[PDB]
Amino acid sequence: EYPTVNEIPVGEVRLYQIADGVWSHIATQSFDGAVYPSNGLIVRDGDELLLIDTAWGAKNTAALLAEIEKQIGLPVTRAVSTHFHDDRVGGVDVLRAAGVATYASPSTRRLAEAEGNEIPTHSLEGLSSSGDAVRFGPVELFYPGAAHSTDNLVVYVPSANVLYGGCAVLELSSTSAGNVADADLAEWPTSVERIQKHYPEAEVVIPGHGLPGGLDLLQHTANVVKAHKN
Ligand code: NA
Ligand code: NA
Ligand SMILES: [Zn+2]
Repeated sequence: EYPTVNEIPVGEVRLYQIADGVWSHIATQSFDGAVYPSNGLIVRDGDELLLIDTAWGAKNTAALLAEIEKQIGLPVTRAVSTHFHDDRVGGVDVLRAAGVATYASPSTRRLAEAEGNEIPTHSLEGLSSSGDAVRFGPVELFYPGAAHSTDNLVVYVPSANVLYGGCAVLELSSTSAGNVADADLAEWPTSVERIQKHYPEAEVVIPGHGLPGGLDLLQHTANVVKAHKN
């Protein structure tokens, strides 16, 4: 019953409970004439919530906050963007205006600025080298190395064994790595291997787009990217 574009009209947001205090948020995007669902994460921390990634753009992200208040009824106090592309930082201004403290690595913030995208307010230090990990409220942030982008982060929820990969992880039904304009195809399989090695106890893996599954999404991702590199 994980929602797809056939269940979410363009511009709508849904939540899906993955585990106690862990949800994905799913929003249908329209981009370059294609329509597709994008995932992010919500994690409970006491009586507050941590948000991972926006819903792409001001209107979608406002709709996300509305859906969270309806379904969960706890305030979002902090948000993290997993890389600099407009789909993951677009909407940060809505978050910030709503009182959410927004975060990203310094690399993500620089790249977003240089692109003319919205820029998270706060820097996350300690994530500049492959294998680097930092605790942030109820999650661990991990920099696996360059993959979909050079700055991409993944997020682990230790209490629930849930890994959110952002666009560095592909769904099982995927046959291509998607937009690779800012990707490092040579490094990406190695970066996935770091994730595999560091989180061998992950039970649920959530890709940037599409259906969650188990740890096999990681090996599948490496395989697709390697086959792409042809
Ligand atoms: Na969109
Ligand atoms: Na962008
Ligand atoms: Zn991207």
